[PDB]
Amino acid sequence: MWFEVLPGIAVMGVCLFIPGMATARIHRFSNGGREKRVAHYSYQWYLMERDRRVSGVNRYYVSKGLENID
Amino acid sequence: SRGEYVVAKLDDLINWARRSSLWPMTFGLACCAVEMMHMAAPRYDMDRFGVVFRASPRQSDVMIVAGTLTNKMAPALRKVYDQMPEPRYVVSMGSCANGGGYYHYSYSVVRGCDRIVPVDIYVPGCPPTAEALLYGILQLQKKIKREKRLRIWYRR
Amino acid sequence: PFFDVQKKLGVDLDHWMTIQSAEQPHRIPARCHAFEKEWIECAHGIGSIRAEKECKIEFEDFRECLLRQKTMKRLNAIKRQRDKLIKEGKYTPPPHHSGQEDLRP
Amino acid sequence: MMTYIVFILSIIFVMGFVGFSSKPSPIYGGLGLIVSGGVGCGIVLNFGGSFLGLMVFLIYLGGMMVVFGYTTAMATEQYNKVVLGTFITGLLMEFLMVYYVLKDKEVEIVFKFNGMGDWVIYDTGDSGFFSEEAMGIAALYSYGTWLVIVTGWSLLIGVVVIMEITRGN
Amino acid sequence: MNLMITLLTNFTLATLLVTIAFWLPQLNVYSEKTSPDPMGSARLPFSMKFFLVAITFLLFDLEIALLLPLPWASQTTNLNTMLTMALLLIFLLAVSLAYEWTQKGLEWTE
Amino acid sequence: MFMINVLTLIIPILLAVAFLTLVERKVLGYMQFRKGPNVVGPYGLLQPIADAIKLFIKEPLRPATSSISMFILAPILALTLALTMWIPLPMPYPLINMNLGVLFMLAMSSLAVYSILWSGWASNSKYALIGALRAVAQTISYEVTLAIILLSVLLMNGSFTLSTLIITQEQVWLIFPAWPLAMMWFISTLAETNRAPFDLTEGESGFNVEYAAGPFALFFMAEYANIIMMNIFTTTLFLGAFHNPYMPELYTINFTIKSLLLSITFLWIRASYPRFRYDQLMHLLWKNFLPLTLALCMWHVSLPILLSSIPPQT
Amino acid sequence: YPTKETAHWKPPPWNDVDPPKSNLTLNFGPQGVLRLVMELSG
Amino acid sequence: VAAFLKNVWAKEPVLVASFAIAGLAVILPTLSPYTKYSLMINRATPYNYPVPLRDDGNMPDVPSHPQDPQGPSLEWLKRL
Amino acid sequence: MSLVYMNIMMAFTVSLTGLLMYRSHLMSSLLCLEGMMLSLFILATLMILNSHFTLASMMPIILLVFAACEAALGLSLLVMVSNTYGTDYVQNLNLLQC
Ligand code: SF4
Repeated sequence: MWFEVLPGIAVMGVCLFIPGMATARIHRFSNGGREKRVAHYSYQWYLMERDRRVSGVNRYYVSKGLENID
Repeated sequence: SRGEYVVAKLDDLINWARRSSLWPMTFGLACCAVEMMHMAAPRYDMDRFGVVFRASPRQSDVMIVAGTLTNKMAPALRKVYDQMPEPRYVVSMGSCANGGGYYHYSYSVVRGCDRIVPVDIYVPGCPPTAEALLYGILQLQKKIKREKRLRIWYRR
Repeated sequence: PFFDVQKKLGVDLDHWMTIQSAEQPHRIPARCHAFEKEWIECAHGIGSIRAEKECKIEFEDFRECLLRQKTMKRLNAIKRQRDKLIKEGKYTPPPHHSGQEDLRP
Repeated sequence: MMTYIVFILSIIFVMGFVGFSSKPSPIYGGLGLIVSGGVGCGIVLNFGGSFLGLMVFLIYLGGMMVVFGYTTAMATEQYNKVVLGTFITGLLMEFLMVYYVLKDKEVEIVFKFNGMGDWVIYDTGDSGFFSEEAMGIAALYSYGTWLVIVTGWSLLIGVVVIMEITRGN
Repeated sequence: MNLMITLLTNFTLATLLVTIAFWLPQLNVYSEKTSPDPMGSARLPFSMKFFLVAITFLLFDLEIALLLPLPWASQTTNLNTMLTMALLLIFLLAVSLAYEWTQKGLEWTE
Repeated sequence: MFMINVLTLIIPILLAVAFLTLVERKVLGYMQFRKGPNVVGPYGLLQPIADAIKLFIKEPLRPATSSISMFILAPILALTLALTMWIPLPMPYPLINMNLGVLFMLAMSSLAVYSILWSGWASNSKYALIGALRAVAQTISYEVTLAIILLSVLLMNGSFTLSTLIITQEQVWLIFPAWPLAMMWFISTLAETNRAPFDLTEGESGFNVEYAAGPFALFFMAEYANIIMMNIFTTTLFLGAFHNPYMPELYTINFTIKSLLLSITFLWIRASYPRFRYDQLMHLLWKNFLPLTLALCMWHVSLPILLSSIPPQT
Repeated sequence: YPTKETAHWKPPPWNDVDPPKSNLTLNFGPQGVLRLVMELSG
Repeated sequence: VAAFLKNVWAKEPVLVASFAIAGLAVILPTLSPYTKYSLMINRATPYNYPVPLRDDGNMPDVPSHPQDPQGPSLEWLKRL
Repeated sequence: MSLVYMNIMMAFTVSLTGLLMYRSHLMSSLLCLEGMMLSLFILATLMILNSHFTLASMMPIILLVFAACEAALGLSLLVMVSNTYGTDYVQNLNLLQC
């Protein structure tokens, strides 16, 4: 009866779940297993550029910890 | 050979696509239009076959002539048929569209709509029942199914 | 005629937007705050003729800050001479100008 | 060739102007103005003016040029040498400026123009935790009381004037 | 660079789809049609109401543009002046709407 | 790597709108005591494929257009502004993270009417031109009311960033402090996309009747993508979900369910009411919606000031 | 001082009002069935 | 007055509701005691750097350290 | 000065020459005028954002709105012309030669 419309809604729900999951997995994969950094203002971009310039890899997501000091 | 099989499968694919998505353009002339709308009713439900209800004449495939075609009306029907995209089919439903019916000997009635447009399926009745018109639509689907356009193109 | 209604009535309508070294939201400074400030404190109250003949140095400095004619002219000269010596083969770029510097921070 | 991106965009900008300075038809002139507006929004986007670029897209293109084309559709009923001639002429002079300023890096017509990229005159600092242009616009209510008053009175008077003069009686 | 790439991808997918839709059944062989709407011979008469609602939309859109930066402006230090100017802007918008209402401006396209 | 993200954004849009046509037919049919398509595939799952292959092999109309440039360009702009408009959507992370995503979407909403205008102009029939003018007027009027409602809701939010709407809705939904704005926003998005009971071209002519089967299909894809995205925008704006930074799939499933319910509500509204007249919907906007919009705009300007509830800029 | 060029120039009207120098008609075809000929004024 | 108000509540409820909301919005900030809290919340946000002052020798009110008791306090914002 | 200043000034110049030579219509001249206003907008905001003039960022929006309001007025006048001679041709606006 009324549940025969559910395969179409299931297909639509799969097709709408795909882009968000894909974007989250791509962001985690391309940024060292973490969230993509949000740079909405110039200060956050300055911090991101400082991490990229301090990593030694030219990758901002390789975070240098306390082992890199004397 | 390979090419004959390829064009046979392609012809089957396009035949299924054309026959499973028929969009009809009815002609609400007379009694047979009321019986057509009774076929579109929830009991018989043309829409479950992919046959939509009241499609526009500018995008429709099949024209259903349901009613009596008079002398004052036939040029409009021919204009509508000429402004329809190919591939197109015409279904004559009821006795009036087939051979005039009750008003065959009238001075102002076209004795059959086959004098104006070429007709593929003739549905007899006065009015033919909604099951009869649905059976005619299914028979038109069978007629579309056994088309051989690509086989003729490859053979020529 | 210029009827100074604002100065007679003591109201402020458009003086906050006239110049560039004025009070700004969040005290954001412009790129030529000091030059225009120096030009304004020169030319205050000495008249237009004395302003245009007495501190032309400050106005030239402010215009140079504003449009940067001489700066990009010097940059054009440096880049043109560098390209000419690169074509003539007597000059090469150092490694720190090529992208292997491992910069400061 | 990437570093000249704004300059490259600017070429399309003036090219779009020759799209409607020749005046081929109001529909094609409107299309050229739409292309020029999008290109100018991109130009101001590359300078940090995001709110002003979206002002260009929201108010110029989607607000005013829509009304211009909407009134165009009520005239110039649907169905030249001079249009193509001045288009070719303007394109030829425009590429002459491009070639000259890319050749000798310093030209003049009325003012002295430099042939370097647009990236040189940029600022090396950081604005902090805010966008300077955003707070500059946001100071419309805190500082621009008089400007708000005269603009609102102008818009109200414009509404009155518009509905008055088209009455015809 | 990401936004330009996305815009170019959307644009090129759109023109690929338009070219496919406009040219794929063109290679089929069919029969042509003659060169021949209720108002074919009649000219289009002008209507003042559509132009009036167009200009009304334009003026309200301009006042919307003036009213837009309120989320940024709410973080100010002159809160009384900001509140007064915002309320004055919306009040002038409502006054323009009411004056258009009273003078039969919204007639037959209400 | 980024182009993979773009493709995984844009191809499910086309799949979703094809199966939205299927879901519309099935749900509409079951609401009027019959069935939808269940013959072509198993429960009609092969119906959109058959419709697409049928529509792409039909003979093109080839109308006698006054201009061919506008005739080509209207589907171009329609599809481009249908697909570009999905990118700043925070699901829960956007494809392009922008500071002014709401303003971006409003700009493309204002820009989308040129497809209607150029389609009306390119057709040689002047009746299609009249219908296009009426559709353009309706779209720009509801654009005005959309802009004011969005301004008030974002003034509650405090910034134009679309991802901040998830943060500002962590405790409670925004349908609780802004339900009149929610109702009027829903009706305005209904009337924006020429959705029932606000469509006029179907009733007594269309602007896109002169287009071929292919371009009509592309216009259909653009319109249905706009419908789905508008429902997603309403879900993000008013009915935000719980977001866990370690499991984004929770937010994805939650807002997917909510936007599916809102799209089903769109189809449900389509099969319940008679069509509005043109002057009646003008009366609904300019004499009913707009005064309440201005009053609620004043209320939402003044409310955070008097409650010490001003949201942060960042 | 009339010349050859300004020989056809007429004086303006005394009230400065010039002479002012239609109803739309539609034909809805048979596309039950009915043909309507309508005369509108907007 | 009461007959007129009931009449417009009978004919035009939308305009009555809009005018009531607008009047509430225009008279309520002048009566709510929380506007000053908004003012000093907007004042206390540190957008810029608090640049230190040179110690001339007599400034008892200004602090010498961030954790010193001098300077403004923020317990009211912590509690509210 | 910069290259984009030359390009924007040239755009303003060609739109001015487009305005000053009427071809047949008046809508085309109105479009040329709005092109001039757009070039003024772009030049002003480029100069303002280059020099970090903070308060002056409030200005070009006004430069839009006022001029945009003027555009609406112009459209109305065109419609009045279209109500008299049935077309927006400029060669009908010569009733005041005598
Ligand atoms: S065939 Fe019979 S039922 Fe059908 S239209 Fe003719 S008279 Fe009516």
